[PDB]
Amino acid sequence: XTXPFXX
Amino acid sequence: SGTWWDEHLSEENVPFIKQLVSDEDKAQLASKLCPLKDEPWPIHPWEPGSFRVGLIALKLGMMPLWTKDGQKHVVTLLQVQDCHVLKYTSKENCNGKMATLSVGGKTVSRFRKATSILEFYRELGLPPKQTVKIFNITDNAAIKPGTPLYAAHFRPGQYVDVTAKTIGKGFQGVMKRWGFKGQPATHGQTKTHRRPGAVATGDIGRVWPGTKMPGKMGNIYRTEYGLKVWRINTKHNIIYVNGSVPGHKNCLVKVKDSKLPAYKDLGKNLPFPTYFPDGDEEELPEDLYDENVCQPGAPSITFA
Amino acid sequence: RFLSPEFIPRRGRTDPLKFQIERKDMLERRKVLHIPEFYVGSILRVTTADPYASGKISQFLGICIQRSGRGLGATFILRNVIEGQGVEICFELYNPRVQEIQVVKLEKRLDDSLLYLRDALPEYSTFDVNMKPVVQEPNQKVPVNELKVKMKPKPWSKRWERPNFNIKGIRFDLCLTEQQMKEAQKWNQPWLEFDMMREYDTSKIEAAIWKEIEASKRS
Amino acid sequence: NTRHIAFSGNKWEQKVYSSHTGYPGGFRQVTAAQLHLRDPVAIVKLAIYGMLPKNLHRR
Amino acid sequence: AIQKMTRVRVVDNSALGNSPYHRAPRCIHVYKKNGVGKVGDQILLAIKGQKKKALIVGHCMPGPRMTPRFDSNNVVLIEDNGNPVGTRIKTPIPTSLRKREGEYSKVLAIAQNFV
Amino acid sequence: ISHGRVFRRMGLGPESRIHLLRNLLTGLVRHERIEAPWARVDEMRGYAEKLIDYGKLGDTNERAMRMADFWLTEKDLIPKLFQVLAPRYKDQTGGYTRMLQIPNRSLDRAKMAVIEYKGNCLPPLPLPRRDSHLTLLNQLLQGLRQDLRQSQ
Amino acid sequence: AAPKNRRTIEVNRCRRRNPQKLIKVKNNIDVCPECGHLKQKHVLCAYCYEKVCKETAEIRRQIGKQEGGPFKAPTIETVVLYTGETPSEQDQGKRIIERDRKRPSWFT
RNA sequence: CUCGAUGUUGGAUCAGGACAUCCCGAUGGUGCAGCCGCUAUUAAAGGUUCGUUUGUUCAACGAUUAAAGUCCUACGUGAUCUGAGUUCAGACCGGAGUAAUCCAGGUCGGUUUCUAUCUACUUAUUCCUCCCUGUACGAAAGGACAAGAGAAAUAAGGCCUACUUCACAAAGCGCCUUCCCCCGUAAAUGAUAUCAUCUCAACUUAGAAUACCCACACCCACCCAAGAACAGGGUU
Ligand SMILES: CCN(CC)CCS(=O)(=O)[C@@H]1CCN2C(=O)c3coc(n3)CC(=O)C[C@H](O)/C=C(C)/C=C/CNC(=O)/C=C/[C@@H](C)[C@@H](C(C)C)OC(=O)[C@@H]12
Ligand SMILES: [Mg+2]
Ligand SMILES: [Mg+2]
Ligand SMILES: [Mg+2]
Ligand SMILES: [Mg+2]
Ligand SMILES: [Mg+2]
Ligand SMILES: [Mg+2]
Ligand SMILES: [Mg+2]
Ligand SMILES: [Mg+2]
Ligand SMILES: [Mg+2]
Ligand SMILES: [Mg+2]
Ligand SMILES: [Mg+2]
Ligand SMILES: [Mg+2]
Ligand SMILES: [Mg+2]
Ligand SMILES: [Mg+2]
Ligand SMILES: [Mg+2]
Ligand SMILES: [Mg+2]
Ligand SMILES: [Mg+2]
Ligand SMILES: [Mg+2]
Ligand SMILES: [Mg+2]
Ligand SMILES: [Mg+2]
Ligand SMILES: [Mg+2]
Ligand SMILES: [Mg+2]
Ligand SMILES: [Zn+2]
Repeated sequence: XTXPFXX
Repeated sequence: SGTWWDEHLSEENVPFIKQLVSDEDKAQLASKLCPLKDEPWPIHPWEPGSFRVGLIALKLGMMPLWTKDGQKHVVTLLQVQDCHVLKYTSKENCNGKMATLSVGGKTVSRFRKATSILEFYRELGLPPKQTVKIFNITDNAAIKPGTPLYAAHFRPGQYVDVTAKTIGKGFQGVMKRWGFKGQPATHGQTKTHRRPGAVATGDIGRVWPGTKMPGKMGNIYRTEYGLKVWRINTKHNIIYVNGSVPGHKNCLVKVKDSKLPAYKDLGKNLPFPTYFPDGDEEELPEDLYDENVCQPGAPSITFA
Repeated sequence: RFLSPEFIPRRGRTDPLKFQIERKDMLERRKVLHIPEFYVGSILRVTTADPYASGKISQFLGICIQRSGRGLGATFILRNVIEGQGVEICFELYNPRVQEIQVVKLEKRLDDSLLYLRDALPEYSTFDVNMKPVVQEPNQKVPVNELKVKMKPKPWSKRWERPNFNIKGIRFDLCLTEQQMKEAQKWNQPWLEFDMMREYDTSKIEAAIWKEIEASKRS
Repeated sequence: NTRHIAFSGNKWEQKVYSSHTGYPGGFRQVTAAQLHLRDPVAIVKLAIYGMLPKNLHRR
Repeated sequence: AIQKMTRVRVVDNSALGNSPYHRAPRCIHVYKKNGVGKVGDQILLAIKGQKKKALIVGHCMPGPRMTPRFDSNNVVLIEDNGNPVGTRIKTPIPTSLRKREGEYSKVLAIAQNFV
Repeated sequence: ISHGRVFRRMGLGPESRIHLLRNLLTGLVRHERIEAPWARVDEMRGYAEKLIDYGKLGDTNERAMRMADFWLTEKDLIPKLFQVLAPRYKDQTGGYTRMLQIPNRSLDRAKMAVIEYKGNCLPPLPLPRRDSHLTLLNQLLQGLRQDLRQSQ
Repeated sequence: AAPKNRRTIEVNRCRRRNPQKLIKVKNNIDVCPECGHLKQKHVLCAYCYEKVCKETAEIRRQIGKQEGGPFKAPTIETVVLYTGETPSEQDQGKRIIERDRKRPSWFT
């Protein structure tokens, strides 16, 4: 859920 | 079990052994100083295309040198302590392009060696030596074993090549080894400052042999070519060589006439064998220079 | 007696034969060139044979900041401010293109190295070329001028206030604050001078050097 | 007398023996003429090494 | 030594040179394969919103041993083909500039002091 | 990488290492014997030799007094030093301390060594005594030695 | 990082049994003539060192209880004395300490 | 094929390769007098700048250079790095829509994990200065190419006597050394085809080696300019 992995 | 000599003898006997072996090896050197009284091999004059056996020396350090024009040249001092020949080989016996000789270097303890080489040095007549390096040579320059190689084997105005082992840095990084730019410091570089970064591509799926990456650097036989002689001093058996040379101080180095196309044919004015001080009508000076070197004790230069 | 700071070798290890050879060479040169005794903080005038100049000779007077190097490559630094601009030279005292040395004045400063004269006021290094030699008696002690020096504001190059330099000519009581000196004494490392394995005893080798100098001189 | 061997045609010029040392740029081809001049045995050696089967008994 | 983006002080007496301006002279190019600039090397210098060629008299790095070092850098203006702008330079300059007098004859002529 | 470095890294800094070996020397000077890890005593041996060399100067030398004050923390052993140990080695110039390797520590299995000022009071150590002159090889050696002496 | 295949017992066995991982058998032991126990060449006999240390520690206890507290280190040499011995003219001026035992075969 | 996860743009480091050559090399033609240029053949050994705003690749601009080449490598490379764009959760503006909310519209901000199990791997060029030379060439103007000498930059390999960062030593900003060519064409004689014709007719011409390493159970322990350990050198 945060761009990412896993921002 | 395996042991050493110092243990199975007494303190009153150790100095006896020391002085005895020192006297013995020094007497061997004094006996082999003069080869002409022995049986020398046939001597031949210089010819075009021929070669000369080099020698090996001991680096002391560096020094400055000034020319007549006042410009500077840094210079290494190479010393030759004993540097005796060890053996001779024939072209068809060694199966090589060219005949070969062997030259020894630094005299060391006869105790820290192997039985085979000890027997070899005994039957040869000389003490042991640190390094025994090989010199390619034509047959006309055949030199007998047990012959000392003095510093007069070379002269000023001469070009030369020198081989030796480099400084040992151990396992070093890709940067100091190969000279990569590295990665910046700030701007968010996370644990990547001196890394090599990429290694190869993605489709290649492997790393090419001969790729640059961290490893042991130094401690290898590297050679420098085209150096030049500025001064020879005979009583100390030291020679000057321009610029610099590989290796640490007090290292053994190999020296040979320069092989370059421009510096190959000049071998007529020089002794085709080594320099034999005995038997000559005259004895050379202590030191001798190139004509374009300001000699100490001479007046300061003054142009016009 | 007095020995030069370049006959003595460096702490590093090597064969004393190298030192002996370079020593006898520089002494064969000393037989010609006089190198009048001097120290740091002495004012020296030097004449050198330069290939390009009016008469191909170059004169230069300056205060000695330091004597560096060993052997034939030994040098001394000179400094002088002329026309409001500060020049410095590094002279090799065994080069043959130098014609002769002269000591206009012989002094010793509290600081063994005087590189802080860069940041010091120009008037301290302002020495005229036309000043004649201050004749000194042939056998007397060395005059030590116990003085202190004013300096440019803080924007320096070397950060002289630290204690590793162990220098005293500067006047930081005026040049900075009690707080800044207390902050600078942070780096105080007494174990440097209290340690006893790092220093280099010289008596042996300097005695040998005296011996060899006397021998080569009388020979 | 592997030195005194003869091909059929212009093989000395057209045929190429190629090998990669392993390093980048180490791909090198040599005509049979060059390969004969440098080693008169290698031609027949390679021919036999090819005719032979590819098992461990080949060596 | 002298390279890109170095505050230099013009030494000769020139209106363009010693005219006060809210930005100091700054070297933005050196006419060598590398970015460093040693004595006797042409460079390019920005003054008062324009740019002109110049020749650096002395740098504050230690070069050769007895070659002089200057506590501050120095440079003199010059036209494209060696016509100096300033009339004279009362400050000292290195003697190593008259080695190339074949090109800087007028720059050496307009000088007074030498070191 | 290091080439020619004579010192070795011991604690959490130069101050820390000189303090450590200072405590070692202060404990060694009074008992004139001490066991400790090999490297520490190895480097401290030179410190002790230099320390007694500067104690030879006597109690008058302000330099040596300040040095001993720094190096010794108990402040009761420097007079002992000047008045006992310098007179003890007034004749000798070197070989002030004997250093001998011993078995490892019990639990840590670290190599240890005992260091001891020569000419102590407490009992001696079981030093390694060289083989007797009466042995076969020593007797043959003495035989040809006396033979050479007779010849010359 | 993470493995991808369970390493086989035979390869693990080759790894952990190669001579590099094995222990060195050392031919560097001999008997001490005094005690009769075995010792490394360059190392001292542990038995002899232990007995010497015990004696040193007991005489240290004695000199400590004699001095009676810290900061009492004298500025003179000191000498031990065992039962059945008299101080010598040489060590009269030197401090003396008494001990309840007899002179062994090795200590002077 | 891969959605029980194949991690993007540009940039940094490292670069491997193709040649459809930007430079340097050798040739043919020219509407090539010469310096300048255009085109075509061969040549991939070597190299192919620094900055201003922009996330930028590109582009514009400034100064240069012999040159500032095109492309492939998972739009090479994020278990090596950055996250400035794009951009989840917040918010402002313009517009759409009643509203929720939306806009390849903008704008500020917004956590980039891994201890390596296996494969693989880990020691010579170029510019410039001088004679050629104001020469040939060229009405003049302009203006060389060859050969030679010198001084430099780059890349590689080494060194501490200067100097510097420094101090028993390590390093550069400092010092020393660096040697071979490349094939496309232009020429002789001469037959098929009796002249001629450079020859896929026989033939004649312009056409890599060298150097480096090299022996061996003394070897507990100690020292080392040798080294993570093992190893290597010394202990006279
Ligand atoms: C402008 C887009 N940006 C900023 C918003 C996103 C950067 S991105 O491209 O890496 C992101 C993840 C993969 N996406 C693809 O479009 C894509 C193309 O091919 C593939 N994916 C296949 C793979 O990449 C295989 C791999 O196994 C897939 C991974 C590791 C995906 C992990 C989960 N990521 C998401 O669910 C992302 C959802 C949003 C953010 C979308 C939209 C914004 C376009 O971004 C992507 O999926 C994006
Ligand atoms: Mg960096
Ligand atoms: Mg992080
Ligand atoms: Mg970091
Ligand atoms: Mg500075
Ligand atoms: Mg403007
Ligand atoms: Mg620790
Ligand atoms: Mg899966
Ligand atoms: Mg996965
Ligand atoms: Mg092509
Ligand atoms: Mg071309
Ligand atoms: Mg990609
Ligand atoms: Mg990309
Ligand atoms: Mg990857
Ligand atoms: Mg990326
Ligand atoms: Mg970002
Ligand atoms: Mg953004
Ligand atoms: Mg949009
Ligand atoms: Mg990461
Ligand atoms: Mg890793
Ligand atoms: Mg550099
Ligand atoms: Mg015909
Ligand atoms: Mg014809
Ligand atoms: Zn025992």
